[PDB]
Amino acid sequence: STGSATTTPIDSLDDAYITPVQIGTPAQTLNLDFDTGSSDLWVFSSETTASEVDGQTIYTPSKSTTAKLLSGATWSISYGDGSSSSGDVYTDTVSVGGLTVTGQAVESAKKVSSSFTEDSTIDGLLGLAFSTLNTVSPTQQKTFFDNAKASLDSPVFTADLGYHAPGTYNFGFIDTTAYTGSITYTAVSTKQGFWEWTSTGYAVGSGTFKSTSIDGIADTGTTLLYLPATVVSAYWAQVSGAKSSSSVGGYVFPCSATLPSFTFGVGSARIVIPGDYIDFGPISTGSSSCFGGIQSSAGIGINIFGDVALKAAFVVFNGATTPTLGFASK
Ligand SMILES: NCc1ccc(C(F)(F)F)cc1
Ligand SMILES: NCc1ccc(C(F)(F)F)cc1
Repeated sequence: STGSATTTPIDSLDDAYITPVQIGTPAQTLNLDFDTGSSDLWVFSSETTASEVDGQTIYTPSKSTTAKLLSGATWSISYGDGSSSSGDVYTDTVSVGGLTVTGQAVESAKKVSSSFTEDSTIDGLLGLAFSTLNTVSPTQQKTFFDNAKASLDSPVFTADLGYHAPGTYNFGFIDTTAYTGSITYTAVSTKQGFWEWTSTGYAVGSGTFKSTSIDGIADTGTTLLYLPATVVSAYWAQVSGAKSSSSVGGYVFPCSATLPSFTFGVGSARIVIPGDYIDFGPISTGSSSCFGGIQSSAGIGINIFGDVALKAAFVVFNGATTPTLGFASK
C-alpha cells in the first residue's frame, strides 16, 4: 500500500510545515508537524490543560470508537530548542493520505510548553526518526512509519518541501516525476536514533567546493541549517555588513543585501540552496536587520540539515534493513 499527503507552510517564512492526519473513528483531522528528528506522535487533546490551548484542534479519544487507553503508559519529551510536553497514551487508528495504521500509539498531551501553545497552526507532531527515540514508558512504542513498513510497497517515505509553497510527503513509493536527474544515496548511521549522514563538503556562492566531511542529521522538524562555526563564518563573510549578534542569537545581515547560494555535497553530487531560501526576514517588525537561515551548530552539539536545506531537494528516507538517504535536485 502507499500514501500521499500535501504539506503546507504555516507562515510566510516557512517556519514549519503542517500535514493533515486522520485519527480515530470517525476521523478527527488534525494538522501535524512531520518531524524526522523525533519519534513521538503526540497531539493536543481534550486532556490538555485548558490554559495551554490557544486555537489548536484537539483530539478527543472519548469520541473515537477505536481508541484504547494504554494502561500505565506515560510520555515526556524535550526538544533541542527547549520545547517540551507530556501526558498519557492511547492506541487508535491513524491515516495519512490514504495509508492506514491500526493500533498506533497516540500520545495525548496533558501539558505543553509555551512555544507550542503560541503556535495555533500546529496540532501536534508526527515523529519519523527511528523508534529507539520514542519516549513512552515503561513500554517503548513504534513510530507511524515503523508500524506501516510491512504494508508499504517499498519501505520508504519521501519529503518534497516547497519554498513558500505546498509540498508532498509520500509513503511507500518514489515519484520519479518529482525530481530531475538521478537520486544520490548515502549511508545512514542509526546509532543516535537519527537519520544521520555525512555531507562531503560545501561551497559558498560561485566559490570553490571545499571537500570536508560534515556529519549531521536530516531533520524536517528544524527550520534552519545549523553547521560548524568555520563553515558558517565562511558563508557570512561573503555578505556585506553581516555579523553575529549575541542579543539576537545568531547571524543577522542588512535586509538590502543579496545573499549568495550555499552548496552542500552528497557523495559526488551537489545540492544548491538558492540565496533567497536563506533570508528569514526582519528580526522585528520594521527592522532593516534580517535574520539568516544558516547558523552555527556550536551551541547545539550536532549539525542539522533542517528545512532550509531539505526544501532545496527531493529527499528519500529509505527505511530498508540497511537505511539510506537519497537526495535529488528538483
Ligand atoms: N526536530 C527534532 C529535533 C530537535 C532538536 C534536536 C537536537 F537539538 F538534539 F539536535 C534533534 C531533533
Ligand atoms: N523540532 C521539533 C519542534 C518543532 C516545532 C516546535 C515549535 F515550533 F512548536 F516550537 C518545537 C520543536
